[PDB]
Amino acid sequence: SWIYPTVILCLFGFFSMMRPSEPFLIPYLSGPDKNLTSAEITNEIFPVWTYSYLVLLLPVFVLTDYVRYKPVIILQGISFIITWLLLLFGQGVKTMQVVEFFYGMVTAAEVAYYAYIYSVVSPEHYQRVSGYCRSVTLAAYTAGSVLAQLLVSLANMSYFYLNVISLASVSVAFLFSLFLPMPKKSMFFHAECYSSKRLFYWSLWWAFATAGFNQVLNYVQILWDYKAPSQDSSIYNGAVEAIATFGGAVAAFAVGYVKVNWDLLGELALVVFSVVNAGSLFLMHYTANIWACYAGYLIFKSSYMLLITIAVFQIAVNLNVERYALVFGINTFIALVIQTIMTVIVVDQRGLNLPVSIQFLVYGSYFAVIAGIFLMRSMY
Amino acid sequence: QVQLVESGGGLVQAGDSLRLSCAASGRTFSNYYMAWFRQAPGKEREFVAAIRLSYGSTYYADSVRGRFTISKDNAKNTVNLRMNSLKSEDTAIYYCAAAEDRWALAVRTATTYNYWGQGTQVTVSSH
Ligand SMILES: O=c1[nH]c2ccccc2n1CCCN1CCC(n2c(=O)[nH]c3cc(Cl)ccc32)CC1
Ligand SMILES: *[C@@H]1O[C@H](CO)[C@@H](O)[C@H](O)[C@H]1NC(C)=O
Repeated sequence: SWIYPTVILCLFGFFSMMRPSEPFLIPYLSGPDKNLTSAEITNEIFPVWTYSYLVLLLPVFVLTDYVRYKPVIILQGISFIITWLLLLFGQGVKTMQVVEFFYGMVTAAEVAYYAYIYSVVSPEHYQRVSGYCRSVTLAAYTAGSVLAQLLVSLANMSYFYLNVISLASVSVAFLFSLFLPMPKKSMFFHAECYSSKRLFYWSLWWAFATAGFNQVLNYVQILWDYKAPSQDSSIYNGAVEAIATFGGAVAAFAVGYVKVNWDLLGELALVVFSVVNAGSLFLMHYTANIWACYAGYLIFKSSYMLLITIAVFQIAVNLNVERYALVFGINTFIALVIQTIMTVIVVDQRGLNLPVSIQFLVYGSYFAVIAGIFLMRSMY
Repeated sequence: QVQLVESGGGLVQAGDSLRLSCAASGRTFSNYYMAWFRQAPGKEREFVAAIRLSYGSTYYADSVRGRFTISKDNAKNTVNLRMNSLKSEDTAIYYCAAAEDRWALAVRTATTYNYWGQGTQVTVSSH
């Protein structure tokens, strides 16, 4: 029935997302392991992830549906293995750009993971099994983040061994990706709804918030490494990341439980949470104390999770199961276009080339402007 | 015109260390890049390192990353390049060049820099 294609997929989602080395990425790269500078990391290497992901989004989206999901999941496993092999052994900036490209391929393939269950599970086990597949990956994420800090601070393991552990995790994640059943059907090819205007409003807010959050998460660790360099101070990235994820999870559940007529309160809550995210980013920027920087991050992630859960609820409440894939694909594509434009303008060496110390001022202003744009038409 | 002056290059024993210095002059340098390029006989001009004097950002070429280290002596304007563990491949002539910090600057492109110094050889000999 719906068990085997759900246990296998959830084990894949768990082991793939349990990567203890992700929290300490910047401390690993800029340390004696790789000798990369902060300026290079922030202005030549990291921007490549946005570009490769943007380029590979749509082709992967079409390929998944034509090829019926599993082979794309297998490709994602292979990309995990290659990315972490390069991250372990690859050296220099020229290889880190390739690493970023392969990680962009990894992220783009996430479509063929979440959508696979729909093609092989009945429709009376769709509603719930979606929750299992989300929760398993989220729990894996938090567990990996907690394990990273536990090991680093109570065992004294260098950041290289965290990457070794992450590679060992993704290798086993790939193994469970060969065992799924091949779907006998698919959504569109083996089987314009935006005409609704309110869906367009919710999609715009979803896309803008996702772009801003994806940029901030991409360039947060560099801020922590500049305010408290790992070379001579205690760094608490794993625990902060775990607590931020747990706060986001509690926020997502709380929004799901509390019953409120979102047709009236959705815009107000979205504005309030955008203002909270702007203020928290400004606090995370200006303050020299590191602990205030962690607290600002935590507040940012929790508020963003509340905002995004409200936005997702409003969009998906009227759409069929079939339209979900296409609608969210277009919404993430617009998000990536926006993210690429802003990355090129701000961070890229072919643009302003701002350092991490001033980037977050721009990001805070961006979130404040997102909040303020929707509030107009107040007299007359 | 902005006058640049390298100083501190010469013979050095293979595997041992040396420090080059580019005593920039003739203008204010609070908004300037300052990068070192080299030209071994028979090869093209190569990028070696760069420093953004405003934010202090530093870039390095993968052939020297970890071995060389570039720092600014602000009180004197004399940018420095410290070469540690020079290897036989480091024989070259080293130039220091500068460019006004502006939008869309390609740090690693030798055609970006408006001002160049007369250069000074670093003959990394091996017995
Ligand atoms: O922070 C954590 N803790 C995690 C625990 C398990 C799984 C994932 C975790 N994350 C990721 C969230 C923060 N995360 C945000 C972006 C991440 N990232 C880029 O932007 N480009 C990357 C390229 C490679 Cl090769 C690896 C990571 C990359 C790094 C940190
Ligand atoms: C990084 O730089 C340090 C500087 O002492 C050096 O000892 C180390 O070997 C370098 N490592 C790599 C992988 O470049």
